[PDB]
Amino acid sequence: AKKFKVVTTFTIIQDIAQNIAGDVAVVESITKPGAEIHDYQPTPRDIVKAQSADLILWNGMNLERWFEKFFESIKDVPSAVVTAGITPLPIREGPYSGIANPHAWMSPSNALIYIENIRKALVEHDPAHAETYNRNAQAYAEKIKALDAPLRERLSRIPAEQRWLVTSEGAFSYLAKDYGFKEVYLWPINAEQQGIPQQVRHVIDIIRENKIPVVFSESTISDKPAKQVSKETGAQYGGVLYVDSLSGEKGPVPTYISLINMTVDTIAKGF
Ligand SMILES: [Fe+3]
Repeated sequence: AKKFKVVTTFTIIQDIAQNIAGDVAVVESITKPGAEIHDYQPTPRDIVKAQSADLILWNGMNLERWFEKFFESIKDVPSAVVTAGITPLPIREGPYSGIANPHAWMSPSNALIYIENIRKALVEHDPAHAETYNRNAQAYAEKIKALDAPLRERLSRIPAEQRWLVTSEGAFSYLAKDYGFKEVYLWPINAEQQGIPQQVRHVIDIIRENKIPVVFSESTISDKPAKQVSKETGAQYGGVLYVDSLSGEKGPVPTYISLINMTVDTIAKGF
């Protein structure tokens, strides 16, 4: 029959929700793999897609600067914020200083809270399949819990004072806290903004003082600033990390678990 339909704002939530839904519901993302999610510009096709859903999931913590305006065009579709109950880390500098850092899913322990909020919403709005959602959610939570040991072991060759995570967007604060990294970034959160040219200068100073070997970019933004930082410092360009989007289904990062694993693997490789 016509399955229960879930529409999410972006792809990370889509993949977590589809694991809870199983074959009982269809989960689709508004944004496409690779697309920039903070300042995404919704289209009329997106309105129809969201309006066709039985349930809409979004991150909150003002990740989707577009969502609240967009949702005003949607009628009679329930929504749920999937970061309910997560304690935010605040943005530390720049024009969004003090706002929640929205990238909470980069902590796998936070992902357990994402999972519970999505399970609750699915059970509430599709009670006919509650037993499947509950079974799937507990099974998926166990797979997330099983990542912690291999993740920490993968990063264990890097001594503490050397654990510096230099990226483009400061999107990794929750992962960095979880695994004991100090964070440096070229801009605090994706946005149209000033201060990136002069922040590139400051990051160049921090790398030299701390002999940081590697700097990274991310899959939905330009690698040019991080590549420039590598050329003006003694640091390697360690490649592309994944945070704001999955890849395509055939790509290297088709799932949330693969995103966490590949990002940690890529960091580890860089040292
Ligand atoms: Fe981001």
